[PDB]
Amino acid sequence: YLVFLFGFSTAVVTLIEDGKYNSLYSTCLELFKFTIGMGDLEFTENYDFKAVFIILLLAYVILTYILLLNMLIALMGET
Amino acid sequence: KQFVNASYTDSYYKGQTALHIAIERRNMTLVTLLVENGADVQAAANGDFFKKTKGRPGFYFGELPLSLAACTNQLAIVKFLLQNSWQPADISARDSVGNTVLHALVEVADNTVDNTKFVTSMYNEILILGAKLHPTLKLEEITNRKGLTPLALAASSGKIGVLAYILQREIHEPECRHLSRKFTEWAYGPVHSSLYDLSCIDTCEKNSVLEVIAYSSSETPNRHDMLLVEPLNRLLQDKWDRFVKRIFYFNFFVYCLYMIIFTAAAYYRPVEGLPPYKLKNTVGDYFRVTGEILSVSGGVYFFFRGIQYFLQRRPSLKSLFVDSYSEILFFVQSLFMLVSVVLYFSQRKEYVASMVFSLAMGWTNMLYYTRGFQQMGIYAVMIEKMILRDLCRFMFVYLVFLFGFSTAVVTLIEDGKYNSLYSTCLELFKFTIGMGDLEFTENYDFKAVFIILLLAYVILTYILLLNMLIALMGETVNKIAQESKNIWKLQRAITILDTEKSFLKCMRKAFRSGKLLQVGFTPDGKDDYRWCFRVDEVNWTTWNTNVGIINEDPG
Amino acid sequence: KSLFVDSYSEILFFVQSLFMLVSVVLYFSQRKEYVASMVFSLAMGWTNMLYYTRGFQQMGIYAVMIEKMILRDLCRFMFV
Amino acid sequence: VNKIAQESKNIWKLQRAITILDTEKSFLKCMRKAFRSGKLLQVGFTPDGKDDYRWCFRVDEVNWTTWNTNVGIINEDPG
Amino acid sequence: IGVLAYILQREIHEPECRHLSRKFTEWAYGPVHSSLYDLSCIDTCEKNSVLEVIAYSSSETPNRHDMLLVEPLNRLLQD
Ligand SMILES: CCCCCCCC/C=C\CCCCCCCC(=O)OC[C@H](COP(=O)(O)OCC[N+](C)(C)C)OC(=O)CCCCCCC/C=C\CCCCCCCC
Ligand SMILES: CCCCCCCC/C=C\CCCCCCCC(=O)OC[C@H](COP(=O)(O)OCC[N+](C)(C)C)OC(=O)CCCCCCC/C=C\CCCCCCCC
Repeated sequence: YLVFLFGFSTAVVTLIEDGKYNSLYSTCLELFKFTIGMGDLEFTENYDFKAVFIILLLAYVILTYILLLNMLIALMGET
Repeated sequence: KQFVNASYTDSYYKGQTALHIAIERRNMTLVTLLVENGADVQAAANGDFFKKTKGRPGFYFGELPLSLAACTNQLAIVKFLLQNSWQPADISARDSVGNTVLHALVEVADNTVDNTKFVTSMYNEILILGAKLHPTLKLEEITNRKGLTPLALAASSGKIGVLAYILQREIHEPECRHLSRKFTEWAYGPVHSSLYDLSCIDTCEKNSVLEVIAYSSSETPNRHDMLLVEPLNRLLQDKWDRFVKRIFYFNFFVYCLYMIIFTAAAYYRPVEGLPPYKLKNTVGDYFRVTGEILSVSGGVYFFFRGIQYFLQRRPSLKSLFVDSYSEILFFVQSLFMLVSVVLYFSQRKEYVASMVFSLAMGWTNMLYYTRGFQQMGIYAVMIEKMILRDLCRFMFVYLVFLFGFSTAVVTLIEDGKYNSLYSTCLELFKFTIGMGDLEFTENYDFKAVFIILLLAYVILTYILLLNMLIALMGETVNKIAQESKNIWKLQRAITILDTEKSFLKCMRKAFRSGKLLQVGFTPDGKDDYRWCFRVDEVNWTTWNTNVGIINEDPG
Repeated sequence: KSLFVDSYSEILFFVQSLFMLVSVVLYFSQRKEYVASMVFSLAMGWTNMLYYTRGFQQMGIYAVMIEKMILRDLCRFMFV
Repeated sequence: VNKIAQESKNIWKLQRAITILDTEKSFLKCMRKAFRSGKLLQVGFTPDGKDDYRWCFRVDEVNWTTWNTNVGIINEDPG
Repeated sequence: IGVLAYILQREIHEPECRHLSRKFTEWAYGPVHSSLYDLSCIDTCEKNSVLEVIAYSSSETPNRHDMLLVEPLNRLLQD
């Protein structure tokens, strides 16, 4: 999960142009919020190519929230 | 002659002879009578009914009476044909496709207990008889039209039982024990040291067993299970622990450095407009240009390694998108990098989009190196299986439901911000991640219809489908432990073979074991060395047999 | 008794058609409630695509499992 | 989910059988090609000397144990 | 289900009474033999065929989901 979070957060922060969320820490926190049921999906607009932003966010959400956490529940059940 | 040798002329039964019919019916007396009157024992049944699979009906047995008798479990008839006083059968004869009796025996194997026992027993009997009659003949070294020996044919066809029998073959009969592939070097009390012949296992220059199994197509019946046969697992572990672990660790370190440099270079991209960007005179600018050069170099390297793979392995366009997922992923990342460079030098801003896609793919590609550690590798295999089955079914059904309910809701809405399909789709998707509003708009009539639609969608997706996905994931996880372990082992075998084929710089130390005498001498007085692999075993029951030991003064 | 314990797809398709026809009737009576009936019909029609999962083994068994979940677990949970 | 694998498979098979029967009963436009198998002699003749055809369905089987019984075979020159 | 399975695969090897059987052996070459299944009154009888009776049976029939597993029926439906 940490590998995936760092990769997608670096991609998103690279896409962002300027503003409050042009820092690695801020974007990392914004993306971690998705894990605890508080993700925004529209936390910033300082970019071009809104499609790239939404595609990145959706891919991260599908890979982590919908797959990894439920798989963790299943593996815990096995153990 | 011309009466006891008459044969069918129809293309379906072309080549059939009365000897074949007598052999099939399991009649020894009739076979002897026919052979006495000059029946030819080299008659070939070339009819279409005797082909392997072309046409649904048929039974392939090698087309020769000896092969027919062997494949039908008639030991007495086989022996009679081999050592008759009228016309002895040729043990080294090949059929149209070049398959001998052993090739046909491998072909008729189907991985069942009774069939496996029959085939292995008949193989052993034929080998012993051939050694007795012609001690100078190498039956197992004869290749067919495809250029495969019986061992290679068994390995490439998924005949796990025959492969297991061959690799651990032990013959304790003097004057014929040179045919064995497993030997006992010494035995002291309960512990004995065994030697496994590795000829044609890890290096044959045509097709070794390891290469054949590792690079087999996705349709091979038992590709993931064939590496569990005794010697192969230990051999692969030995190669790993001797050089491949260290080469793999170095590769992982280099990839980590490359990704760190790429991330740093992309983080500090200038924001001025319309690249290319002029080089300022500062240390930071020089570092940022160096990083961008290194990233492009890595992208080019991965692009060329993908091209080289696609050329060397030649995927059949079905193994392309059902096997080799990592090759495709790395190639696509390199493609994004190169497209980004091209856009950058055309004065386009879309190079940033391509670059961020490349960066995300590169960071997710680190999961490839989990292979090399058992627990993480099996975890990654399980992740792959989850994605391939459970997430794919769930996503299909969920997308259908989401689109249907979003179209209904947007149709109900009258005007405003949410009168677009994209906006309503996003609003309804927010419910999946725990952020649904339930009151995000009021631009409608019939509030009851709006709330009913939202509640129905919530119940159908959030409360049912996601929890059902968790349950199905639990079932799948429960059912795939051994399969995932075997797949991880095959992945590591492929890594080991690739490293061996393309060693780090120049050191070809990848040699199996010691060069030893294991049976002393062939039927001729000359002595033989075989390149054996040593395995130590401890046994307490059956305290002492110590037959056939090669060497005194153990140790 | 087989009407409401068997034949679920027949009833679902029939109810969707009923919503469509009621929508038409309301439309020609100068009523705005035709929109409500139409959106109900649209949602039912999109969810009815799950019928065609039969014809593929894995998706068909997945749909059967969904039906069983709805019939037992969701019904007890929803009551309580 | 753990307890209903076989039941779900059987229910899916019954659903597909119902679909097949419905399609047969009401074919697409006019082509009634929905005939089972070939028209063959299987026992030769009834107790009376007359011969009988039955509309049989062919299934091929491979068996290795009990190598050869070959009793009651209808037809020579197999294939 | 037991009676149905017995009837559909009935094989009588006694001469002068084997015309009563519903399963036959067309030919046998070595380990592979071809079997013929009588399909009379199975997929079309104009009164009530076995397939129609099972498919359109009421929900109270004891083994409606399991009766299609009897040997010939599954292969016939797949064909
Ligand atoms: C400049 C460069 C241009 C390139 C642009 C492309 C960039 C995108 C990045 C990568 C794309 C390439 C990588 C994909 C390779 C092919 C994968 C595939 O296609 O493999 C199909 C599988 C085949 O193997 P199999 O069937 O036997 O699997 C079971 C396996 N067994 C039974 C053997 C165990 O078949 C299946 O079923 C799986 C079918 C789908 C698999 C993918 C994931 C499905 C799961 C969830 C989808 C989530 C996103 C959906 C979209 C949502 C948006 C709102
Ligand atoms: C203009 C047109 C006008 C028409 C307007 C109507 C539109 C609405 C759309 C469709 C309605 C028709 C479709 C319903 C057909 C009857 C379904 C039913 O009724 O089947 C009752 C079942 C009987 O089969 P069974 O008992 O043997 O099931 C176990 C099965 N076995 C044991 C055999 C395996 O009996 C049960 O137990 C299940 C009892 C309830 C089943 C439904 C779902 C229950 C689960 C969750 C409810 C979630 C919503 C609750 C409301 C929340 C609002 C806040």
